[PDB]
Amino acid sequence: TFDVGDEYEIIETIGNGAYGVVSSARRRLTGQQVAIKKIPNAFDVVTNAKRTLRELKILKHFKHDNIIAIKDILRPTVPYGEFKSVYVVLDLMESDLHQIIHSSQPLTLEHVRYFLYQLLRGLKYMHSAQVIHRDLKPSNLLVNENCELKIGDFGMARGLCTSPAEHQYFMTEYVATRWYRAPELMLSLHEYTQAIDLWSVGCIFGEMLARRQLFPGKNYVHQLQLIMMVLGTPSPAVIQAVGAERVRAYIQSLPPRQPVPWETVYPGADRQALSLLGRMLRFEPSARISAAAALRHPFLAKYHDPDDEPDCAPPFDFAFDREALTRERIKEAIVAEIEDFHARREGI
Ligand SMILES: Cc1ncc(-c2nc(Nc3ccc(C(=O)NCCN4CCCCC4)cc3)ncc2F)n1C(C)C
Repeated sequence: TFDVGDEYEIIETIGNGAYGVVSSARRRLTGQQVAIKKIPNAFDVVTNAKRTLRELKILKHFKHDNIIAIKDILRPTVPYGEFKSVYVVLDLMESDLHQIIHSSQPLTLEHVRYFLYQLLRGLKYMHSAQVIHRDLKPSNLLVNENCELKIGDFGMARGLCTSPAEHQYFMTEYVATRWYRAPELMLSLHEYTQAIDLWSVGCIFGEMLARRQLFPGKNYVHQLQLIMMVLGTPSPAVIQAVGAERVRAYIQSLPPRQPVPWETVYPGADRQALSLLGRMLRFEPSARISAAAALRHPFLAKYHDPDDEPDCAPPFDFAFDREALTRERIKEAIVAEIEDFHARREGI
């Protein structure tokens, strides 16, 4: 509960989605503000329970100012068999970047520069841990009243190798969100690295520059059409790496098209901004700038400090996730993460 005689007081609901319900709250004894995420009926759906487990493990591993942090995870208050809803206490973030972009709030070039900086700073750290987010978009980038940006929602994250047991190994065109989905996922190019995230970053960057989505495709083919209208026809090497014959045949059926310069896509936009944008939005994963190299780009020189943009050591281990687990075994694993959270706090 959250009554006068409990640790937390609920203020108001700030988010309702597939993740559960996020509320603003205060620690009653101190007045300190936090977010509390309720994950209702957390063990009912296997897919959802697996997302919960991998987020708990990843967020416990990370300690970085541009990644959402777990402050507490509430222990069960009922017998083990009746425990059904998980409560996670996190940094309070009043808004997301989607809200900000698509509102009457100011979003000057300097806002874009500062938000992009923070996003990339978080990514350098996450990517050095061998974690790919795979669902970066403005609604997963949280922004607080101090103008601090933190990356959230690690339910779709994976490492540098995913298991053949799960459907997303083969059905890569369904990974995450259409408008931000990297060409390698759309086309099954069999090259799945941290570059996935840099594509999404490019889309987010463009979206901040114009305050409208860069590639808002209505379906699979239309999404590819919109991307090719700017990037041009993909190379013979990329076309040959397309997993599916129909997709490869469809791309070959279209007439040749050269790239449109980013200066034409975004008239009058900042030169250095467009320079960096062009380094992110490439068909070839290996052609894209890394998060680390992006932080060294002239566009971000204002905020860049190589003494204060850390990597993460040791790297994150996804071994736990490749295991074929039942509902009850996943529940046990989640309860163990809660126990371990508190056991580690007792031993510091
Ligand atoms: C998955 C997750 N786990 C923990 C958190 C988390 N979230 C917040 N704050 C939030 C959460 C949601 C909203 C919101 O829904 N705003 C309305 C507009 N929104 C526009 C984009 C489409 C969705 C609707 C605002 C602030 N603070 C701390 C946290 F740890 N999250 C977030 C990313 C939802």
